[PDB]
Amino acid sequence: EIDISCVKIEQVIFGEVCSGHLKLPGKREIFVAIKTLTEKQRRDFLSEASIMGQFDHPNVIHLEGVVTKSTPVMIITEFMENGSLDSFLRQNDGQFTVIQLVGMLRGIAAGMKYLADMNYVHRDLAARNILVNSNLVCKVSDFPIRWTAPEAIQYRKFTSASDVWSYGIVMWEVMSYGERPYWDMTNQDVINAIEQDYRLPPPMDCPSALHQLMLDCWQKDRNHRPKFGQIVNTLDKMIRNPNSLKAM
Repeated sequence: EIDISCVKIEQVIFGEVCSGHLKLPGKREIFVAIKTLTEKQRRDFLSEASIMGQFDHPNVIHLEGVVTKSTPVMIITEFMENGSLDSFLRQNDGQFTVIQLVGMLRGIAAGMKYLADMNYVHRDLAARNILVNSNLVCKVSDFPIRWTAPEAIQYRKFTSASDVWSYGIVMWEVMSYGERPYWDMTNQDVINAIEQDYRLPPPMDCPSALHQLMLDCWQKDRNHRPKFGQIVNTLDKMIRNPNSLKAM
């Protein structure tokens, strides 16, 4: 995809994850994220970019390209200054407004909408899998029992409704500034709590309209859960009317 002369490795922050610059002929020099790196492991490394390369959305990490003809093998994705959403929020506990947090969630749900629409089931949707930039824009990456829907744990049923459950856990993660879902419960304690109608309590200062949307995402019956298009509509109706976020 990309000629090695267009790539320039600056710093480090399967293999190693690096920072760098990308200047293609007849294009501006842009700051990028470059991942570097066994026959089976080389097939697994490049397969992520094969799935990723099929997507073109503002809330899905953009693949600038791949370098295969030279050593080492490189995955050149767009740069995300603020890294993973879970750690980013943990470092900024109580720093953003409710509107700013709902904006992040609307971004995640929109990228998830696009993926679902493309017949794709993520199966690993969580805040540690969401990347953030200087614009506070949230993008789905990585192409997890306490994020997995019950039906998917019980009879391995994975759909975009099981991704909606995962999205509900991300919603809770965002509103709690990246804390651990179910805190110090074991993976088995979570499974049994979830099967016996237990649902994560609303985080402190969390609006009623936001907690109810998480509850809909966590409906025992997957067909009763909202679709990603409905989630985006719900969060847009909240940004449009910020009074609906006043009641706790």
